[PDB]
Amino acid sequence: DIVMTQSHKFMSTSVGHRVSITCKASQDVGNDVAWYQQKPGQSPKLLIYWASTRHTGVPDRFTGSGSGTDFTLTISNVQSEDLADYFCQQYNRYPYTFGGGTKLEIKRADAAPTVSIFPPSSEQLTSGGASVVCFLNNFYPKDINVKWKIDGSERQNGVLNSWTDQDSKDSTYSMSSTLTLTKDEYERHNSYTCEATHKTSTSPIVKSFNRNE
Amino acid sequence: QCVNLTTRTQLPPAYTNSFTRGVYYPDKVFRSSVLHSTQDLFLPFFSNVTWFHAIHKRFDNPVLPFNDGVYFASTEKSNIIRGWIFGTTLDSKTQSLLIVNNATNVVIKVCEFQFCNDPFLGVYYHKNNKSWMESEFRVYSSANNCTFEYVSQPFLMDLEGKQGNFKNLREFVFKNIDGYFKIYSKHTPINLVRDLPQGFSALEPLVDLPIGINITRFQTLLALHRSSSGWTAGAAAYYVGYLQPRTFLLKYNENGTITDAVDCALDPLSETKCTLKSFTVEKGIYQTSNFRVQPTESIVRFPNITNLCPFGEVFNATRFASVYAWNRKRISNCVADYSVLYNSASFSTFKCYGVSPTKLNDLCFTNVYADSFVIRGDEVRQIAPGQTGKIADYNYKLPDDFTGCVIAWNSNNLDSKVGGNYNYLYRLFRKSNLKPFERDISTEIYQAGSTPCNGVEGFNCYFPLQSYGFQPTNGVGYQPYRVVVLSFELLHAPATVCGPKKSTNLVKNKCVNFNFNGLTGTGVLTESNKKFLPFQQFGRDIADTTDAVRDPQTLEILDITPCSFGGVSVITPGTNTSNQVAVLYQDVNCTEVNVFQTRAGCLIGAEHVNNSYECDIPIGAGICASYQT
Amino acid sequence: VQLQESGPSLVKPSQTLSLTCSVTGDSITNGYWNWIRKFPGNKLEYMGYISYSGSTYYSPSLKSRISITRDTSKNQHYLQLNSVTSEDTATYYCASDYHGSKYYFDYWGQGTTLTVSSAKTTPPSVYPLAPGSAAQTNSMVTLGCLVKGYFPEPVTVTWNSGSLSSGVHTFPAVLQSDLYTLSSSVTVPSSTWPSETVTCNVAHPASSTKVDKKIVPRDCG
Repeated sequence: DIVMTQSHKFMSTSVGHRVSITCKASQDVGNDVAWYQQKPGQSPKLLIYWASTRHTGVPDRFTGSGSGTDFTLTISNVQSEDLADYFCQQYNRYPYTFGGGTKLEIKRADAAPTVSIFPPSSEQLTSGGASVVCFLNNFYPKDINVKWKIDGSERQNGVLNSWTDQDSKDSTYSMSSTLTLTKDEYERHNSYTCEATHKTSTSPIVKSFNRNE
Repeated sequence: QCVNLTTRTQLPPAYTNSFTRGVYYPDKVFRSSVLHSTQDLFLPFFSNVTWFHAIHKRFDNPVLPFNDGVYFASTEKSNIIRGWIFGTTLDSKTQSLLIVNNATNVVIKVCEFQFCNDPFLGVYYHKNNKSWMESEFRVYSSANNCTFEYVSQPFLMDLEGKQGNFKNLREFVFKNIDGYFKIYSKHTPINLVRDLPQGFSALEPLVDLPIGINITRFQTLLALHRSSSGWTAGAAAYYVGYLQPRTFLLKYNENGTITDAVDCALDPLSETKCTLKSFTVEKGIYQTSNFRVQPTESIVRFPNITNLCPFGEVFNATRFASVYAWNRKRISNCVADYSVLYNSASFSTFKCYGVSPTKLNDLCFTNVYADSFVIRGDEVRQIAPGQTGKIADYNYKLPDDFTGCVIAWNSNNLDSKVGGNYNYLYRLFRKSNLKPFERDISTEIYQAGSTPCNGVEGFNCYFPLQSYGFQPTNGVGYQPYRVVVLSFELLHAPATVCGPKKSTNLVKNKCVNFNFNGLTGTGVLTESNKKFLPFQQFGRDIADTTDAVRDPQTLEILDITPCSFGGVSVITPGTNTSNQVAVLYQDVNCTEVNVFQTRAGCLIGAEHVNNSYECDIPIGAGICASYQT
Repeated sequence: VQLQESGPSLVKPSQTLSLTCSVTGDSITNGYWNWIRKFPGNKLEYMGYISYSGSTYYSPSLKSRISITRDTSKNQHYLQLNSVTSEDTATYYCASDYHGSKYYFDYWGQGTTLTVSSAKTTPPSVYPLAPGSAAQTNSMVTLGCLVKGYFPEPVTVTWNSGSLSSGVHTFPAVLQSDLYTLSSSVTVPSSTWPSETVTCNVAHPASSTKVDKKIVPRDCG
């Protein structure tokens, strides 16, 4: 097998700038250097084959060169549709040995997120269950902190965080936060809220409701 | 801790010069009326030392390095400068030295102190009954793993801000050699306004701290007096120098106090004093040092771009053999240049195993063999170390320490015929496994079951040398690949061909280090007028001195000219008469170095006068120097 | 040319995998067929291949465990894995490799999740999440639909039987000790609530359970 060792596991770039991914393979592959194009939520696709010819339907803004081991993929004029995980591998013979992985991040302008928190329905209170879900969509960046403030007190029990990949339509993020609690832990409190501190403002976006309706 | 003072005025770190600062006592040996030299970390004269401030308009706390040695000169009039911070990276990751002064004792503790972003001192409650008592202690945060603790004698220091000029001088010498810390101190009353005096002083040691830690960065602690970012400082100054391993002269009196120091690398006037080891130098010309031109470029020439191995004919041939009866080609007496094979852009299957390809060019192997054969496209992975199949166990077994390469390309229009090509054969079955790099051309009929074959076919008796199957309308991977296996082996034999000669372009007409195939050394490659032989390599003088070289494949005869060398003679006047000296090197000219050329060398620092006077200072070749008004 | 995976999502150990990745966009005339699993954490590993002519060749690491066949009649391919275990839980991808006009083409599928476990199945409890009328006023509103208490992974949660795609954010589950927890949000205008009701459709392929729960603003007028 061929070990395709990479330098970094994640890189970031902006719209209109130039990025470069350095993948120093430990074994010689020659001019047969292949690259991938993996949209988030879909399967990877072939982007660059044989290091000198582009795929059908790919613009000429993707170049590449190298000599022996120092292989660097030069990406110029990064657009919003260039969100892909570029992988370095070899297509000499079977099996197709693949590399570690590099996730590309696309930078853009700020956007207003959407924070919404829901009360449990009447069907959960009939059986004896409860579920309070906090939402945080179309936000930037991913290095944020979602904390639960039940009646002004911070609670870490039953907090579930699930981060997803970057969306390929508007280059935003999307996640959620579910609070696991029973019916006895629901009737002892009235106000539920959740905040998310971002870099767009010093004050986080608040969202509260009232269970008494 | 994390809150910095907002009373900081931006100022670039300007530099200044000193006259005779940075001279101390190197040892505890009492001498009288002698002039001896020593070699230690000293501050050279006329050096670029820093120019900082310790006032309330500009309050800056810079961080200077420590591994090169520093000199700490500070003026004080109102007890603003208190201590300092020593450490590796100014953090609590390791042990650090902290010497502070809270006007009661000298606290010297070696712990893992948590240094802040800007530690400082401050006096609070200046409304009523102040008495200059410190209350805020923001030097360190915590203390853990202490190895040393020292408490000095108790005293009382007046922290009242005095007005007027400077009154005290506290110059320190900080150095660290192999962990053994050394501290020098000196205190004397002065009268200054802004800068350091142009005088001379000596320093004496106080304590010895054999800690054993390395210090790379340091910061000077300053105190402030406010009548958490509105603190105002007083009025002080401190300079930071850079020590160098130089050699000074120590003029000892009858009491052992150094009165003046002489540098041996500042000016040619003082370089004559280090030779005679005295301060009073009479009128004359003496030798000081030796002149030498250092080389700046290494010279490595090539023999030719020819004599290469035929990689375009061996690795691109047409007629090959089978996988069991392949032809082994011998590679010897060439240049194995792999630059035309890595970027050839004509091989669809090019891979190497074992190690990095950059290590194969810098390491020479003994046995370089080529195993070329034509196989199908279904078992190409079996040509690898640690594989099983019909090739690695029946046709061609490879060892585990295989560092060779696999070279193949598309041959769908060359080795494919309509109906099946039956020119090459391959072994199918065998009774046991093979050896690494073993050829098997036997035609023994394999016996699968218990029925004997007796050389012919029959029940469980199949022919082992079956035929290949090629088709131009087959798959794109099942095309016949002309795989050429390159064998590498490192043994006790001398290496022959792995591309030994790797060099580049060369320069000439400079003081460089030549390195040819038959002669190396140091010399200037100048033009020659001799006549060389086409089979020679270089030439020598009578008494075993290389003075001639020859290019391998270029009609160019060059000599080995020595560079500008010789002693350094400096014409110096008396110590009570004048101070103007001249620079005179031996056996040089005025081109390779008040400029005049003599037979002994170039005289720089003397104006040529056509009037002939009396010879007072001899130079050479009928030229002398005098001192005229 | 885009492939599509199909089949079950829960196979017991010491059994035979039975999957089907169909081919849509190109007929089976020339090319190959690959199958590469994806470990969680961006890790890939080759398994095997089979040509369209009838030649089979497997990996030397997994000799008798990889068994991939072909079918040129219905333009589909079968994916079988012998001697399954708990370490074979990965994201399966089907790919093809064919040449044309002296170019290299490599197309892939969409993605499927297969989990090998010997534990019993758990029926999901799909509960709706209706927002309250006494909440904070905002120009944009969201709808929620949480599934709690199902086992094992994976599931198929969508909105309006896959016909709704405006602002649909499908989120994966969170690994608890025994169970899982789903979450989904659909960006809708404020004029639709509470006039329009959107029904989430969550499918459980590990136990063949499909529960449809309509988000009704109880009580209505």
